[PDB]
Amino acid sequence: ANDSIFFSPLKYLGAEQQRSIDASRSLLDNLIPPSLPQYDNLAGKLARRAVLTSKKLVYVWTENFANVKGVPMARSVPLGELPNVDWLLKTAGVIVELIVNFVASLPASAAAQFERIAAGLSGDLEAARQVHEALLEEAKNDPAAAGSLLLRFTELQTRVIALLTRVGLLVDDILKSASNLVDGLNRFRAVFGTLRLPEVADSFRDDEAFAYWRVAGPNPLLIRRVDALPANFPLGEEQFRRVMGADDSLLEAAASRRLYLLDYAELGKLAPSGAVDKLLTGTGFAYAPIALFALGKDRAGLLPVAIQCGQDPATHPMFVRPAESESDLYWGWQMAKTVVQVAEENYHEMFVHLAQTHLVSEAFCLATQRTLAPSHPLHVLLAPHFEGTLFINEGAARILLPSAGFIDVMFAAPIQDTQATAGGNRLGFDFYRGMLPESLKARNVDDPAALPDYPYRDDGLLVWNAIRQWAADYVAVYYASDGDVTADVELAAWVGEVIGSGKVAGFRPITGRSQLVEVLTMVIFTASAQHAAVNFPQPSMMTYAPAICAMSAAPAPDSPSGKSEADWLKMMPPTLVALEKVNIYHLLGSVYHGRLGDYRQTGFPYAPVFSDRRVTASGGPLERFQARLKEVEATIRTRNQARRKPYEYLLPSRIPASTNI
Ligand SMILES: CCCCCC/C=C\CCCCCCCCCC(=O)OC[C@H](COP(=O)(O)OCCN)OC(=O)CCC/C=C/CCCCCCCC
Ligand SMILES: [Fe+2]
Repeated sequence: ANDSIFFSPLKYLGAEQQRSIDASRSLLDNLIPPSLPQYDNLAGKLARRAVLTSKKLVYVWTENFANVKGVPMARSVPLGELPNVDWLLKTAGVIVELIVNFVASLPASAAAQFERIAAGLSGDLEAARQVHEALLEEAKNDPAAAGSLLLRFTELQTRVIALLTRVGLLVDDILKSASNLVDGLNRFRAVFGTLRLPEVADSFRDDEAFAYWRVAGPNPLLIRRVDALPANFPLGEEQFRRVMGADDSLLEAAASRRLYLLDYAELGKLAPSGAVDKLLTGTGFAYAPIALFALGKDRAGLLPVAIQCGQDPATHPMFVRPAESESDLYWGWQMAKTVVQVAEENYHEMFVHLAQTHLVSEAFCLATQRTLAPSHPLHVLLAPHFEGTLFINEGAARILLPSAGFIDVMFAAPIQDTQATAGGNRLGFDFYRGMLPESLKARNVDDPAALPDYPYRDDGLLVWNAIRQWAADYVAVYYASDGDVTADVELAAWVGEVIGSGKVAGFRPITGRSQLVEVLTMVIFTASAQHAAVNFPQPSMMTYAPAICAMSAAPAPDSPSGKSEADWLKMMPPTLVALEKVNIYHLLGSVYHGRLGDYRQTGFPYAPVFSDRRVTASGGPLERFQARLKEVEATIRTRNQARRKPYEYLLPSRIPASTNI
């Protein structure tokens, strides 16, 4: 029953209007000069306490989010946290391109079901792009009336959101008929279509290339120096010398800091004990192997020495690097290296990428929005580093993590085991122990003289140190002493929410400036640099199934001797896994939205992030950071000229500011 006078506002307020209201209000609230709560006046203190109260209604913690139980998540994505037009157009462009490529590879009869819908999505996307360009053209022609254009930018966001919703329906329909739509490695090339194969497709079988994944691949975090081999990896002196030459020894290589180990023990349930039979993918296997790598005396390149396909040496024979002439050991070796790569996609995707970047930044985004006022300088600094993070994480949980989803198809373990393991790893990830300088130190991979070719370390420290100086300079503008740090009630509440609801292991009270600098560096590096280094290798290193796959269709090799090409081929996944792998990995590594150090809004009007003149001064803190980034960029390009293969993931021009893909 109605119509009541009190229902008068409700008649015309929609989500679109509310997005426009909020966007215009988000430029107005930026005019407020940033201040620490203790330095704000009474009026300022009251307003910020009222905003934070209303922020807690919108940004709500949950540990019961679908498909990610136990992981602190946002109950829902706020209106203002949906991706801006610029992110949506880029992402829709890649997805439409991929759908068009997939449908073109389908037999005409099977393609007939999707070709008309995909071409309509292509025309509509191009029309939406022409609207964005035309809006940008109007803004340049009349900058005074740019504020009045905001409404037409919101209408385009609604348009691209509706287009991506239609894209979502088409994907569902393609996947609903997935199994029915489905050298020996020809099926692995065929899934690409018009897309060119990555560099790995030609180099993967090479022993040096395989070892190089440990230092310049998507997972550069697990490799460690080994001083004495573990009791569960019984590689003997004679076996070592057979690979390393008659004049080398295990004891001297260990003392001369030349021995490096990959141990996948932490995979737990991501490495099932045996066969895992699934409806869509048949019988799947994944592993927790141990692998030994060594540097020669000259330390030229890292070489694979030995592989054990599991934790128990009693049930897992020792596979040793064979000679060009040892024909009878050739295939067993390719199978053992395939076991490491299977373990690698599981460890990289679920821990290094999913748990350690995405799911960590989820917690810091929520804590920032709930406890640091929009006028707080730490909020101003951190908010660009969380752009699109809540949205992309909700997508991982709802789109990638359900039963019969991409991860259920691509990763061997039962889907519940995958969710619980990825989740468990995130809860266990120590904030302080996970810092680049600390990770290098703990693993004894920090010394360039001991291990020269380690691109992630060298390029990573350049970015890490550039960020710490920026954070040190920024903190210094607002905190004149350690007293200002402890007297900050918002920062204190931010710490309390990170430890408590945030469940970030190792996080502790922030009692001073230096500590606040290290915390900020880790938060910013994790959201930007660390995410870029582990996400952007996905198209060039992970799209081709024979080079890496999170599931194998046959058990680990049972013997180093007597294996054949057919035995190794039996490990290759079914076509559906390869199909999903090429499409998801190209998508995830093709969207570069925002850039580290830019500090401008990534959506119209693209206004500066900082209004404080002390931050934005000529030669000031912000300019110095941007200039240091261009120096780091030039240093890396010089290093890549001398490297065996260019490592380009940590080039600052390729680092987005946030985790948004
Ligand atoms: C895999 C391990 C990664 C782990 C890391 C996870 C990190 C976070 C990444 C999260 C990524 C979230 C995934 C989405 C990223 C795109 C951004 C996005 O949010 O997409 C919006 C639309 C709308 O959504 P809606 O709810 O209406 O309907 C979803 C399905 N019921 O979703 C899609 O287009 C489906 C895209 C699925 C991928 C299709 C691939 C191309 C299709 C080509 C042809 C198909 C060939 C089979
Ligand atoms: Fe990512």
